[PDB]
Order: sequence, then C-alpha cells, then structure tokens
Amino acid sequence: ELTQPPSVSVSPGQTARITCSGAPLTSRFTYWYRQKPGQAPVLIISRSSQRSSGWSGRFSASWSGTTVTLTIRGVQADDEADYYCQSSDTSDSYKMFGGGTKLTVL
Amino acid sequence: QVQLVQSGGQMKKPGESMRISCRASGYEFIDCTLNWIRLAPGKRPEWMGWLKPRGGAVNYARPLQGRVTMTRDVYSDTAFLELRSLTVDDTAVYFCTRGKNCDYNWDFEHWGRGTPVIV
Amino acid sequence: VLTQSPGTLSLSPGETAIISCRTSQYGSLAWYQQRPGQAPRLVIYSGSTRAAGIPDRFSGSRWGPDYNLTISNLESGDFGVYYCQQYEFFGQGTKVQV
Amino acid sequence: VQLRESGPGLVKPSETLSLSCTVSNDSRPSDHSWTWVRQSPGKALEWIGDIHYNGATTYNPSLRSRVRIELDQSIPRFSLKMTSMTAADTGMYYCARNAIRIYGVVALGEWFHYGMDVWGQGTAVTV
Amino acid sequence: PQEIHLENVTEEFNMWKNNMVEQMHEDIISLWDQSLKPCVKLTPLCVTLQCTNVTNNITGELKNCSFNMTTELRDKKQKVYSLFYRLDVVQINNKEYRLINCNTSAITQACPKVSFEPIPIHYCAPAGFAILKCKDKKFNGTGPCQNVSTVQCTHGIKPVVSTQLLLNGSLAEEEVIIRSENITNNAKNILVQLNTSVQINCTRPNNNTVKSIRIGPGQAFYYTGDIIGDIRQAHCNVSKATWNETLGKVVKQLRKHFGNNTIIRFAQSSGGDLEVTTHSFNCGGEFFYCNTSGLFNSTWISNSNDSITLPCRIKQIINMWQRIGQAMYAPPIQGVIRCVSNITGLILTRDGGSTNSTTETFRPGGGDMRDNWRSELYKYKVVKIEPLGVAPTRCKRVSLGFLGAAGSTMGAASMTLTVQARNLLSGIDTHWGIKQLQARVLAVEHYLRDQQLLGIWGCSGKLICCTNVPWNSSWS
Amino acid sequence: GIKQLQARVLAVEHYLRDQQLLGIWGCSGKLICCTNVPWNSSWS
Amino acid sequence: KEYRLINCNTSAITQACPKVSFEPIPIHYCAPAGFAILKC
Amino acid sequence: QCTNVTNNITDELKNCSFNMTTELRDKKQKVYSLFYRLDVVQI
Ligand SMILES: *[C@@H]1O[C@H](CO)[C@@H](O[C@@H]2O[C@H](CO)[C@@H](O[C@@H]3O[C@H](CO[C@H]4O[C@H](CO[C@H]5O[C@H](CO)[C@@H](O)[C@H](O)[C@@H]5O[C@H]5O[C@H](CO)[C@@H](O)[C@H](O)[C@@H]5O)[C@@H](O)[C@H](O[C@H]5O[C@H](CO)[C@@H](O)[C@H](O)[C@@H]5O)[C@@H]4O)[C@@H](O)[C@H](O[C@H]4O[C@H](CO)[C@@H](O)[C@H](O)[C@@H]4O[C@H]4O[C@H](CO)[C@@H](O)[C@H](O)[C@@H]4O[C@H]4O[C@H](CO)[C@@H](O)[C@H](O)[C@@H]4O)[C@@H]3O)[C@H](O)[C@H]2NC(C)=O)[C@H](O)[C@H]1NC(C)=O
Ligand SMILES: *[C@@H]1O[C@H](CO)[C@@H](O[C@@H]2O[C@H](CO)[C@@H](O[C@@H]3O[C@H](CO[C@H]4O[C@H](CO)[C@@H](O)[C@H](O[C@H]5O[C@H](CO)[C@@H](O)[C@H](O)[C@@H]5O[C@H]5O[C@H](CO)[C@@H](O)[C@H](O)[C@@H]5O)[C@@H]4O)[C@@H](O)[C@H](O)[C@@H]3O)[C@H](O)[C@H]2NC(C)=O)[C@H](O)[C@H]1NC(C)=O
Ligand SMILES: *[C@@H]1O[C@H](CO)[C@@H](O[C@@H]2O[C@H](CO)[C@@H](O[C@@H]3O[C@H](CO)[C@@H](O)[C@H](O[C@H]4O[C@H](CO)[C@@H](O)[C@H](O)[C@@H]4O)[C@@H]3O)[C@H](O)[C@H]2NC(C)=O)[C@H](O)[C@H]1NC(C)=O
Ligand SMILES: *[C@@H]1O[C@H](CO)[C@@H](O[C@@H]2O[C@H](CO)[C@@H](O[C@@H]3O[C@H](CO)[C@@H](O)[C@H](O)[C@@H]3O)[C@H](O)[C@H]2NC(C)=O)[C@H](O)[C@H]1NC(C)=O
Ligand SMILES: *[C@@H]1O[C@H](CO)[C@@H](O[C@@H]2O[C@H](CO)[C@@H](O)[C@H](O)[C@H]2NC(C)=O)[C@H](O)[C@H]1NC(C)=O
Ligand SMILES: *[C@@H]1O[C@H](CO[C@@H]2O[C@@H](C)[C@@H](O)[C@@H](O)[C@@H]2O)[C@@H](O)[C@H](O)[C@H]1NC(C)=O
Ligand SMILES: *[C@@H]1O[C@H](CO)[C@@H](O)[C@H](O)[C@H]1NC(C)=O
Ligand SMILES: *[C@@H]1O[C@H](CO)[C@@H](O)[C@H](O)[C@H]1NC(C)=O
Ligand SMILES: *[C@@H]1O[C@H](CO)[C@@H](O)[C@H](O)[C@H]1NC(C)=O
Ligand SMILES: *[C@@H]1O[C@H](CO)[C@@H](O)[C@H](O)[C@H]1NC(C)=O
Ligand SMILES: *[C@@H]1O[C@H](CO)[C@@H](O)[C@H](O)[C@H]1NC(C)=O
Ligand SMILES: *[C@@H]1O[C@H](CO)[C@@H](O)[C@H](O)[C@H]1NC(C)=O
Ligand SMILES: *[C@@H]1O[C@H](CO)[C@@H](O)[C@H](O)[C@H]1NC(C)=O
Ligand SMILES: *[C@@H]1O[C@H](CO)[C@@H](O)[C@H](O)[C@H]1NC(C)=O
Ligand SMILES: *[C@@H]1O[C@H](CO)[C@@H](O)[C@H](O)[C@H]1NC(C)=O
Ligand SMILES: *[C@@H]1O[C@H](CO)[C@@H](O)[C@H](O)[C@H]1NC(C)=O
Ligand SMILES: *[C@@H]1O[C@H](CO)[C@@H](O)[C@H](O)[C@H]1NC(C)=O
Ligand SMILES: *[C@@H]1O[C@H](CO)[C@@H](O)[C@H](O)[C@H]1NC(C)=O
Ligand SMILES: *[C@@H]1O[C@H](CO)[C@@H](O)[C@H](O)[C@H]1NC(C)=O
Ligand SMILES: *[C@@H]1O[C@H](CO)[C@@H](O)[C@H](O)[C@H]1NC(C)=O
Ligand SMILES: *[C@@H]1O[C@H](CO)[C@@H](O)[C@H](O)[C@H]1NC(C)=O
Ligand SMILES: *[C@@H]1O[C@H](CO)[C@@H](O)[C@H](O)[C@H]1NC(C)=O
Repeated sequence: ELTQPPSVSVSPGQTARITCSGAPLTSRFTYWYRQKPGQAPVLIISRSSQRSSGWSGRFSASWSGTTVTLTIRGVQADDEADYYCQSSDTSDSYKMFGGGTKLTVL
Repeated sequence: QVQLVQSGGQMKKPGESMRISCRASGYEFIDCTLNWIRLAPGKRPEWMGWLKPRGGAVNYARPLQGRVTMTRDVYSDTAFLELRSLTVDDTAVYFCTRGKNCDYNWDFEHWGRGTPVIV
Repeated sequence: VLTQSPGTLSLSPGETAIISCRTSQYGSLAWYQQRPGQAPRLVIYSGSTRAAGIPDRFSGSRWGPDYNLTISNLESGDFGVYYCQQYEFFGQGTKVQV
Repeated sequence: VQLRESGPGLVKPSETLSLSCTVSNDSRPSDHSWTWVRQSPGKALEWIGDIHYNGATTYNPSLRSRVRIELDQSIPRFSLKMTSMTAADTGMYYCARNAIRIYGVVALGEWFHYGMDVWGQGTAVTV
Repeated sequence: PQEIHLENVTEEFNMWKNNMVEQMHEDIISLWDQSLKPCVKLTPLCVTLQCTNVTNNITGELKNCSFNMTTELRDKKQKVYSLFYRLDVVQINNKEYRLINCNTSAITQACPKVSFEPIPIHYCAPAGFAILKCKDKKFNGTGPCQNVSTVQCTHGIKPVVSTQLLLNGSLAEEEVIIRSENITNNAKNILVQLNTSVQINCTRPNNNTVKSIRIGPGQAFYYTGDIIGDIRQAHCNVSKATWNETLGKVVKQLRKHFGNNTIIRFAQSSGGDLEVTTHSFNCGGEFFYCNTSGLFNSTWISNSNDSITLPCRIKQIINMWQRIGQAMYAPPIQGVIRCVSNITGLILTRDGGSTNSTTETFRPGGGDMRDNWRSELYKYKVVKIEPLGVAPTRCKRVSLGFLGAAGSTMGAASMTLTVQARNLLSGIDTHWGIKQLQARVLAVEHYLRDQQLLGIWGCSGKLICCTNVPWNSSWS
Repeated sequence: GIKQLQARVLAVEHYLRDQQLLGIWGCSGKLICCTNVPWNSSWS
Repeated sequence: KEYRLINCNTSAITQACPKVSFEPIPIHYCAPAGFAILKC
Repeated sequence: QCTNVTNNITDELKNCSFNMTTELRDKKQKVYSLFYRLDVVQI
C-alpha cells in the first residue's frame, strides 16, 4: 500500500504538504481526493494532458523519488478534510489506494 | 576460398541455453544466406534455420520456433545461433553452412568444422 | 517426406554402392558425405552434378521421384555416412561400411 | 452525468451483497472505467474493483476472489456482487466514474485515467 | 507512350533473373548516395550523450539527450538538448548514451530541402534495345508469357522503399498473384501482388518542434527540440474488413499453390533487424518501423470501420540497404506527419522444415529491396534488338508496330522492315546524366555497327538487300 | 567533362539524324539530291 | 576583444594554394563540332 | 611516447603509446602500438 502519516496540522493561511509514498508511485500517476465527513471523496488532483498534470487550481502536486506531495495553497477552515492518494499498479492490474491523512486547520 | 569458422567445444545441462558463433571468410558475408543444421548419429539431420544478412532475416524450422534464435554481426562477419532451452534430444553437432551458389542456398558445399553440443 | 532405403549398407572396397532416395517433393537434390569426426561435404548437387573436387565415381539420378547415387571403386576416403537432401530435409542417412 | 446508488437496507451475515448505480444524462459512458470503493467508517478508504465497457475488469488482489463486477450496456447501470461479506469486511460502498481521457489511440494504450470525478453515496449495509 | 502488342510472341520471362531489378537497385543506391553526399556529415554528433527519459512531469520511446556540440568556432562548444528515439540511441558504460551508428559506420545528415517523396521513374532502354512487357493477367512471374507487348520503357515505377508490405505501385488486374522462384524453396521470398489495394493511414501524431544549430562552418544540424503536445506513438491503420479479405485472397492463392486442405497461418516476423522485423517505410520523409504483428496474427482453416492499429516506432538514424560503413540521419519534420498509402503487395516467407504437413506458416520477411522493385519490374524483360537477319531467297544481286510480326512468320515480318529500321536511333543529378550518356552512346554504337555491317555488305540503304552469296545447305 | 562529352554525343546524334533523314529520302550519298516532289507555289 | 573570421559562421573557407596565382590569362571559347561562333 | 621494444631486459620497432580518439569525439583512449623506426621521426 501507500504509506501516509495519520494526521497533519497547519495554521490557516499556510501552505499544507500532505505526502504519500510507495514503489508503484514512481511510475504511475498519483491522483488525490478530498473527503469531508458525510460527503463523497471528490477529486482534487486529477490528471489532464499526457505530459503534464498541471490543471489550474488552488491545489497542486509535486513528484519526487518515491514520495508525492500534495501542496495546498491558502489553507482555510474550509479545507479541513481527509486527503487520500491513489495510483495504479506498475502493470495496471489493480489500483492501490492510500490510508489517508487527516488535515485539520487550527 | 570460403571457410566458415565456428566457436565450439560447448557442453551444457538440460534447461540451459546455448549460443554458438560462426565467422565467415572468403566471400562477402552480408550478401549470402547462411544456414544452421544439426547432425546426430541415428537421426535425420535437422535443419535449424537460415539467416540472411543484409537485413538479417531468419527462417526457423517449424518444430523449433520459440526456442531457436539467430542473429549476426555484419561488421565482424559472424553469425550466431542460440537455443533458449536445451533438452536431452538436442545433443548433436551443430554446423554452419553456406550454399555452393548464393542464388540457391541449399547446395551446402561450404560447411564449418562443427560444434559438438552435449546435453 | 524424404525416405532413404539402404540404411546400413555394407560393401567391400572396390564394389559399387547404390544409395536410393524416395522423394515426396519436386526440387533439386543433393548428396553429402560425412566422415566420422569430420564435417559433411557436398558430393552431388542438382540431382547429378558433381561438386568441385569430387572424383568421377559419384553420379546417378532419375527424372522420376527416385534418386540413385552410384559410388564405384570405393577407397579409404569413402565409407562414411551419406545423406540425401531436398530443401530442408536430409533423410535418415546410410552408413557405408566394410 | 449524475450517479445515484441503490441496494438493500440489510443483508445477512456471510451472504452475497448486491449493489447497483445508475448513470444519469451523460454522453459517453463507454469511455470511462466504472469503479467501486469501500470505506470502513472513520478509517481508510480502499478501491475494490472496476470494469470497462470493452469487457476488461480489475479487482483488488486481496479481495478479487470474493468480488464480481458487471455493467449493463443497454440500460446505463453498474452492478456489484460481493460473495460472503461480514462485519469485519463491510463499509460504505460508493460508485464512481473513474473517468478516462483519451489522448491517442486506445488500442495502443494512449489513454490515461482522469480519476473518480463524479461520486455517488453509500451505506455500510451488513448483518 | 506507344505500346506495341506482339500478336503471337511467347517469351520466357524470369523476374528473379531480371537484370532490370539489379540495375534499378544500383541506380537507387547511386541516387541515394549522390543526394546524401553534399550534406552535413554529422561527425561532431558522435559524442557521449547525457540522456534522460522524456517524462510526463509525474513519472519511454523518446529520450532527452544533452551533448557538448561543436559550433562555428572550434574553440567554443555549446550544450545542446535533443529528443532522440530509443532505437537511435545505444546505452554505454547510466545516463551516458551514444548514437546507434557512431561506433560503426558514418551517419550523413540528409539535406533539409531534399524530398523523399517517391516520384514515378520510367526505366527506359536506349534505342536499339526494347523492353518486353508481359500482360498475362495471372502471370506466375517466371516462364513463358503468352500476351507480350513491347515498350521503349516501363510504366512509372515509384521508388518506394517498404519491407514487409509493398506500398503503392501496380496492382494485379484480376486476382491476388503469388509469385516465387520456387514456392517449395523456403529460402526464396514470396511476392504477393494484390488486385485490390489495402489503404494504410499512417501518422506520427507528435507535433515535433524542429530546431537548427550550426555544428561547423556551413554545417546546420536539424533536430527535435521539444514536443508541443502529448508524446503518443506513431502508428498505421488498416481496416479489419479490407485486410482480412486481403488475407483471405492470399490464402486462397496459396491453397492453389499448396494443398487444398492446408491450414495457412500468418505469424509475425520471427527475427532479424528492424528493417526486416517491422514494416519499414518513408512517410513524408520520416522513417516508420511498424510492428505489423497485428496484421499477421491469424490461422486460416481450409473449408464497420474497425481498424487494426499497428504500433510504429520512428527512427532518425537509418541504415537502409544495409551496407558496411554507411548510415543516414533523417532530420525531423516540423509538425504532424500523416500519409495514406496503398498496400499493393506483400513479401511473405514460408518457414518449412517440417515433415508434419497440412499446416504452413507464412511470416513477413523484409528481405532485400530488390524484391520491392522486382514486384514492379516483374512484367518487364530487357532485350537487344538484332535488326540484321540473313535468309535464303531466290534473288541474285510512326513507331506503331515497331517490333510487330516478331511472333509472326517470316515474309509477313519482312513487310514491316521500314518501321523496325526506323526508331533504332531515337527509340519508340550526375548519375542520371551519365546513364543518359551511356544509353545514347550505346544506341549510336549499335546503330552504327549495324549500318556499318550493311555498308561493308553493299547493303547501306536497301533495307532488303539481295546478295551474291549462295545459300549453303549446311547452314539450313 | 560530362557536359563536353554530352555535347560531342549531341553533335554525333545530330549528324546521324541528318544522315538518317537523307537515307529515308534516298539522299544519303548524293549531297545534292534531286527528287520527285513537286514544289508548291505557296512556298515563296 | 573577441573576433571571428567573417565567413566562418556561414561558409567553409578554403585557402588558395600558394602556387596558384590569380592573374588573368586569355581563355578562348571554341565551337564544338557542328557549331560556329559568329563575331560582329 | 615511444620506447624501444627491447628484449624486456636489454636494448627497428618502437613501442609507441599515444592518446588516440575513439568512436566518440568527447572520449580518448590510450593506444599502445608497434611502429617501425622508418615510420616515425623524433620531435
Ligand atoms: C487509427 O485508428 C484509431 C482508432 O480508431 C484512431 O484513434 C483515434 O485517434 C484520435 C487522434 O488521432 C483520437 O482523438 C482523440 O479523441 C479524444 C476523445 O474524443 C472524444 O471526446 C472529446 C472530449 O469531449 C468531452 O466533453 C464533451 C463536452 O460535452 C462531451 O460531449 C464528450 O462526450 C466528452 O465528455 C466525456 O467526458 C465527460 C467528463 O465527465 C463525461 O461527462 C462525458 O460523458 C464524456 O465521457 C471530444 O472533444 C471529441 O470530439 C471531438 O473530436 C475532434 C476534436 O478533438 C473533432 O473532430 C470532433 O468534431 C469533436 O470536436 C470526442 O467526443 C480527444 O480527447 C482527443 O483530443 C486530444 O488530442 C487531440 C489530438 O488530435 C488534440 O488536438 C486535442 O487538443 C486533445 O488534446 C487534449 O486532450 C488530451 C486528452 O485529455 C490531452 O492528453 C492533451 O494534452 C490535451 O489536453 C488539453 O486539453 C484538455 C481539455 O480537452 C485539458 O484538460 C488539458 O489541460 C489540455 O489543455 C482526440 O481528439 C481518437 O479518440 C482515437 N480513437 C480511439 C477509438 O482511440 C486513429 O486516429 C487512427 N489513425 C489514423 C492515422 O487513421
Ligand atoms: C495472435 O492472435 C491471438 C488470437 O487473436 C491473440 O491472442 C488473443 O488476444 C486477445 C486480446 O486480448 C484475447 O482476447 C481477450 O483479451 C482480454 C484482455 O484484453 C487485453 O487487451 C485489452 C485491449 O483493449 C485491454 O483492455 C486489457 O487490459 C485491461 O484489462 C486487464 C485485466 O487483466 C488489466 O490488467 C489491464 O491493465 C487493462 O485494464 C486497465 O485498462 C482498462 C481500460 O479499459 C481500465 O478500465 C482498467 O481499470 C485498467 O486500468 C488486456 O490487455 C481477456 O480478458 C479475454 O479473456 C480475452 O482473452 C484472446 O483471448 C487471445 N487469444 C488467445 C488464443 O490467446 C494474440 O495476442 C496474437 N498475438 C500477438 C503477438 O498479437
Ligand atoms: C504512396 O503514395 C501516397 C500518395 O502519393 C503518398 O502519400 C502522400 O505523401 C506526400 C508526401 O508525404 C504527401 O504530400 C505532403 O503533404 C503534406 C501535408 O501537410 C505537406 O506538408 C508535404 O509537403 C512537404 O513536402 C514538400 C515537398 O514538395 C515540401 O515543399 C513541403 O515544405 C513539405 O516539406 C507534402 O505535400 C501527400 O499528402 C500524401 N498523400 C496522402 C493521401 O496523404 C505515400 O507517402 C506513398 N507511400 C510511400 C511509402 O511513400
Ligand atoms: C521447384 O523447383 C523445381 C526445380 O528443382 C522446378 O522444376 C521441376 O523440376 C522437376 C525436376 O527436378 C520436374 O520433374 C518432372 O517430373 C516428371 C515425373 O518424373 C516428368 O515427367 C517431368 O518431365 C519433369 O521431369 C518438374 O516438372 C519441374 N516442375 C515443373 C512445374 O515443371 C519446379 O517447377 C519448381 N516448383 C514450382 C512450383 O515452380
Ligand atoms: C554570420 O555572421 C554574421 C556576422 O555576425 C551575421 O550577420 C549580421 O552581421 C551584422 C554585422 O554588423 C550584425 O550586426 C548582425 O547582428 C548579424 N546578424 C545575425 C543574425 O547574427 C550573419 O547573420 C551570420 N549568419 C548566420 C547564418 O547566422
Ligand atoms: C496466335 O496465332 C494464331 C496462329 O498461330 C500461328 O500459327 C501456328 C500454327 C503457330 O505457328 C503459331 O506460332 C503462329 O503464330 C492466331 O490465329 C491467333 O489469333 C494468335 N493469337 C493472338 C494474336 O492473340
Ligand atoms: C558496436 O559496433 C558493432 C559492429 O562493429 C555492433 O555489433 C555493436 O552492437 C555496437 N555496439 C553496441 C554497444 O551496440
Ligand atoms: C527510463 O525508462 C526505463 C524503462 O525501462 C527505465 O528502466 C529507466 O530507468 C528510465 N530512466 C530514467 C532516467 O528515468
Ligand atoms: C561538457 O563538458 C564538461 C567539461 O567539464 C562536462 O562536465 C559536461 O558534463 C559536458 N556536457 C555534456 C552534456 O556531456
Ligand atoms: C492473353 O490474353 C487473352 C486476351 O487477349 C486472354 O484470353 C488469355 O487468357 C491471356 N493469356 C494468359 C496466359 O493469361
Ligand atoms: C504457372 O506455372 C504452371 C506450372 O505448371 C503453368 O502450368 C502455368 O501455365 C503458369 N502460369 C502462367 C500464367 O504462365
Ligand atoms: C480480387 O481477387 C479475388 C481473389 O479471390 C477475387 O475474388 C476478386 O473478385 C477480385 N476483386 C477485384 C476487385 O479485382
Ligand atoms: C489506391 O487504390 C485505388 C483502388 O483501390 C486506386 O484507385 C488509387 O489510385 C490508389 N491510390 C494510390 C495513392 O496508390
Ligand atoms: C484514411 O484516410 C482517408 C483520407 O485520407 C479517409 O477517407 C479514410 O476513411 C481513412 N481510411 C482508413 C482505413 O484509415
Ligand atoms: C529536455 O531538457 C531540457 C532541460 O532544459 C528541457 O528544457 C526540455 O524541455 C526537456 N525536453 C523534454 C521533451 O522534456
Ligand atoms: C477473417 O475471415 C475469416 C474467414 O475464414 C473469418 O472467419 C474471420 O473471423 C475473419 N477475421 C477477422 C479478424 O475479421
Ligand atoms: C512486435 O510486437 C510483438 C507483440 O506485440 C512483439 O513480441 C515483437 O517483438 C514486436 N516486434 C518488433 C520488431 O518490435
Ligand atoms: C504545433 O503547435 C503549435 C503551437 O503554436 C501550433 O501553432 C502548430 O499548428 C501545431 N502543429 C500541428 C501540426 O499540430
Ligand atoms: C558449305 O559448308 C561446308 C561446311 O561449313 C563447307 O565445307 C563448304 O565449303 C560450304 N560450301 C560452299 C559452296 O562454300
Ligand atoms: C499546296 O498547298 C495547298 C494548300 O491548300 C494544298 O492543298 C496542296 O495539296 C499543296 N500541294 C502540294 C503538292 O504540296
Ligand atoms: C633505443 O635504442 C637505441 C640504441 O642505439 C638508443 O640510441 C635509443 O636512445 C633508444 N631509445 C629509447 C627511446 O629508449
Ligand atoms: C594523454 O593525456 C594525458 C592528459 O593528462 C597525459 O598525461 C598523457 O601523458 C597523455 N598520454 C600520451 C601517451 O601522450
């Protein structure tokens, strides 16, 4: 699986960095989801274009070795949520899904 | 004055692959088809396949397809025969041959010294 | 598709050896002489044409699908295994022995 | 392009679960990978499996032996069957359109998963 | 062009011994070398390359390669980035790579203005010679041809380079024609001429940005700078229905050649270099190497706009008509490449080697390129005209129908001498100019040898010259 | 070199075309060849 | 300061052989066989 | 950089070591080759 910290805590207005890592994460795109209690885990980091992931957004993601960082700019109380990463297997035989990191804003 | 020089004296266990060379001389290597033929006492000589330089095209004998590979280096005038998986039935002397006249490659006037392979 | 009948043919030196070969295909045939411990050499090609350097004792062919290599006056350089080739197929072979 | 789920309110222990998901007013459901996820309340979310209209399926290797996924190509509905689920295995089951965007020729592998953009809801039905 | 049918001429043709194929091969090599010679030699490109994979920003046919390249000044070097294909780049020593043909052979850059579009070439005999065209609709390619005509020269033959499949050119008139020197000889190639073409839509979808740098005084090196869009891979398309029908036609003709209960299997090229194992062809100047496994993936048992997409790799360093010491670099072309070709034939190789019959497997075999031109020149034979004849008689002393009466009896063929005697002087790029000069000198030489023979015989202008030589019954 | 030899061949070909044309006219050996073709008064 | 030869970035500069002189000499252009040169 | 070939122990062939180019312009190789005295001159 993709190892994640169990929790992260930042102050409002700061940039949050939520990370995950694993072997299959080095060759397959890492997608990120934001789940609110009582609501579906909608996408925050989607893939668009084969050679960039880009996508104008408040959020943004960085790939470095075996670790992928979700960088959230301008974190506010509205961003408190469970953030999960997903990536496919190196042969795309299954999708591997991370345990999630809880982001709280205090 | 064509003389084919094979690298041999190779002994291997069942399940291993063999790779044997054949260095060409006395003619333009790139322009004439070479053949690999397997001879053994008590068995019909089995043609392994032809390799045609100036492209390197191959034709592997039907019962060997998936196990026999042939390649070459036109800059060393050398052909190579490789068998991916040997069994006890592959014990034989492997010969590198060329036809008498490159228009018809089956009249094997030019044979190499031969490579005994014991499995 | 290519069957050689004599098998282990036996003859003393000086006798004539007749090596039959039944062919199921049309195409040029070749005869090869393999001495023990040595690579085979071409002796006959195109049915009855002698390879360069081969003594005149080697000959014989027919228009039908039955070839008959005639080897007369056998010497110490003979008495090997003779093979019958038609394209990829070489036949069982026929050991020539005293 | 909306997703709405359906299923029983209660199932028996160690019994097959059957869920469905209805796709509403989309234009090309045949492009996307239709998938299900399972989440234990308060705990980690995991993917269980997916299916494409071309007949390809994938399943989580730890769960594969007990999960079967089907889609109806005539009526745009996505079905899930899970054999012998119990309390230690169950959780809220969500359906999603793991959207696929095509950049080249799909026969050559020139498609990339976009992600589960559109989501339905789910209930941790058990016992 | 005036073609003259030869009413009753039966002429033995042999496309496998046709000197036009050897001459066309030599001419294509000479034209390639002459067009490539006055171009950038790319000696400075044989450097150690620092190549990384072309990446998606989140994670491999193309490699982004960094080299210390020369400039117009020899004391200064520049760092150059360039996207090369994996098939052009050989790994030496992690990150250190070099070009495929830098350790062996020299790589000459094609001049950027040179066009690789095949343009039909008519191979024409000098006056005094003629080309016999075989019009037999189902012609085997060898043996007697019953419908024979003469031309000064052939139809336009595009010098198309292709390997497994024959692109563009002539189609068969009635049915797929399977031509081989000996179909039972597995060392010979089988040239399939189709009666219907299979359209092959092929593209390099990459929007390559082409950069140009100097690598010496006057030596401009053209290379791919970046890709504006998605990388994708090049590919060719043929429809399933047309290709499957084409293979059905091919197996019907092979069953005509083989047993009528034979299982015919098409399988991928079992080995060889990329020019043999893939369908190698020039698409607008770019060099495509199409996998073609998906075409030759079928077992035929004797009894919709859905396309087969063939992956194609692209090479920039090409060694075509494989020769010791030669290589060419094809510069990239700005933008997206698409070409639509007609597949007019196939080159198949039968495997054989089995005593268990009823099944035959035919794999593509690129072979040499003499077969691609043989598949166009199969109808043509070059003959020297011998206009001076001698025959017993009772004497004591427009270009229509040029070789007509050749298959007719004498006498009837003695009434056409006026037209045969005419057009023997005129007929019915350094390399081409020298071939034109050789053709004109040879035509004049033969014309004058025949006119000189007439002169010394006292026949300088009679056309029918009766003489004082008694006929010797020992001659005929 | 090539262009000069091509010029020589062209000179030979033009000579032979004139000699061949005279031969067709039966004039190849006469230099001044009187023949049986009436002159049209329209030709000045 | 740094300089380069004016034509090194555009052309391959070839040095004239020291034995070769550029003094002009009369060149006579002659008609080939079958041609004449007319002079006014 | 040439030395006499010698008899290994004591003094027409010169054993010459030089920095020759390789198939890659960036890289050089040390080459040891035997030249005849008539093929070389001193600098
Ligand atoms: C050999 O045979 C082969 C097999 O037959 C054949 O393969 C075919 O190749 C061609 C290319 O050569 C392929 O064409 C591609 O097709 C893709 C899919 O096209 C469909 O979908 C798009 C998207 O439209 C969505 O939205 C509208 C809006 O309402 C809906 O109506 C659509 O249904 C669809 O919505 C879906 O998704 C929603 C999301 O929730 C769902 O709700 C919904 O239900 C749907 O599922 C349409 O635009 C297409 O129609 C248009 O097609 C072309 C123009 O594209 C026109 O002719 C036509 O009239 C229509 O306008 C179609 O319906 C395309 O995505 C893909 O386009 C990319 O590539 C082309 C290259 O030509 C680029 O020019 C173009 O810009 C696109 O690049 C962008 O997108 C890709 C993919 O994400 C990125 O990788 C790329 O970087 C770039 O991204 C940029 O734009 C993005 C926004 O789009 C943005 O996010 C990025 O940040 C960035 O800015 C292309 O057209 C074709 O699919 C192949 N076929 C098969 C079966 O595989 C081959 O050609 C043959 N070869 C030969 C030589 O003959
Ligand atoms: C010589 O000819 C023979 C006879 O034709 C060929 O062998 C035949 O091949 C076909 C082609 O597969 C077999 O048919 C069926 O194949 C499927 C598997 O399909 C493959 O190809 C499709 C291409 O569209 C692809 O989608 C599949 O991969 C998806 O599913 C995998 C499941 O394991 C998964 O690992 C993979 O990642 C992918 O899923 C991902 O993408 C989808 C996109 O839709 C997405 O939704 C999903 O979530 C994932 O991200 C797969 O490669 C089988 O399931 C069928 O059972 C069936 O086999 C023929 O059966 C087969 N015949 C024989 C006799 O073997 C030879 O290949 C041919 N040779 C050559 C060299 O070409
Ligand atoms: C078999 O025959 C077909 C049909 O002739 C042939 O496909 C054709 O190839 C030519 C050359 O690639 C294509 O014409 C090109 O079209 C593009 C369209 O963008 C032009 O940009 C190209 O121009 C380039 O070349 C010019 C040379 O004169 C330059 O002046 C110019 O600057 C460009 O560099 C060029 O016009 C033609 O469109 C296709 N035909 C089709 C239907 O697509 C095919 O290649 C032949 N097969 C083989 C193997 O060669
Ligand atoms: C394949 O190659 C052969 C040459 O090796 C081609 O010619 C064939 O040659 C054989 C003799 O080697 C001919 O044999 C015939 O045999 C019968 C019965 O004995 C006899 O009556 C005939 O007069 C003749 O000798 C065979 O006919 C001849 N083939 C043909 C078609 O005439 C052979 O043609 C090549 N195969 C193909 C398909 O082109
Ligand atoms: C080759 O070099 C010359 C000289 O650098 C270039 O021509 C221009 O020369 C004037 C001299 O005053 C400069 O001010 C210009 O800036 C030069 N132009 C450029 C574009 O550099 C000439 O253009 C160069 N040739 C090429 C092909 O780049
Ligand atoms: C072919 O010739 C027919 C007559 O053939 C002639 O006479 C026979 C006896 C042979 O000597 C043969 O060589 C001669 O050509 C014609 O009737 C027939 O039409 C001709 N066929 C064509 C022109 O297609
Ligand atoms: C070096 O050249 C030889 C031919 O001389 C070739 O076989 C070899 O593959 C090349 N080296 C590499 C590393 O590819
Ligand atoms: C490039 O891709 C290949 C794929 O096999 C991989 O092994 C290699 O490490 C990659 N190299 C880099 C520099 O990313
Ligand atoms: C260019 O040369 C320098 C010399 O120090 C070297 O460090 C550098 O790596 C070289 N660059 C490339 C791209 O090979
Ligand atoms: C020759 O042409 C005629 C028609 O002119 C045709 O009937 C005949 O079959 C042709 N011959 C062959 C051998 O194809
Ligand atoms: C092809 O060869 C066969 C061999 O028997 C012959 O009968 C047939 O007439 C030939 N076909 C043509 C068109 O010449
Ligand atoms: C092409 O050849 C096939 C051979 O089976 C034949 O059936 C078909 O009618 C021919 N079609 C055309 C258009 O020539
Ligand atoms: C391709 O074939 C069709 C008939 O199938 C023909 O009309 C067309 O001219 C051909 N085109 C090319 C480019 O060869
Ligand atoms: C190929 O392209 C032509 C136009 O160039 C198009 O009309 C045709 O539908 C395409 N066909 C195939 C088989 O790819
Ligand atoms: C290659 O590397 C250079 C480094 O500056 C970069 O600018 C360029 O975009 C890279 N090319 C690709 C295709 O990634
Ligand atoms: C091709 O034609 C054969 C006819 O025997 C048919 O059975 C087969 O399904 C066809 N194949 C394809 C891929 O359409
Ligand atoms: C073509 O593809 C097949 C499988 O698709 C592969 O096994 C084969 O090696 C490829 N051939 C070449 C020449 O790349
Ligand atoms: C490539 O991209 C550039 C971006 O400016 C665009 O102008 C050009 O038209 C594109 N070319 C093709 C062939 O798609
Ligand atoms: C006819 O030919 C024979 C043999 O060539 C020769 O001896 C004889 O003299 C010739 N007759 C005449 C009359 O010249
Ligand atoms: C002379 O010219 C006239 C022009 O009308 C033509 O009718 C006539 O036949 C010509 N006569 C000769 C002898 O050429
Ligand atoms: C080689 O030996 C000769 C013997 O006369 C001596 O003079 C010379 O200096 C020696 N050279 C070297 C390089 O040792
Ligand atoms: C080769 O170059 C190195 C550079 O350090 C130098 O020390 C060495 O002496 C040179 N070798 C020869 C044989 O000239």
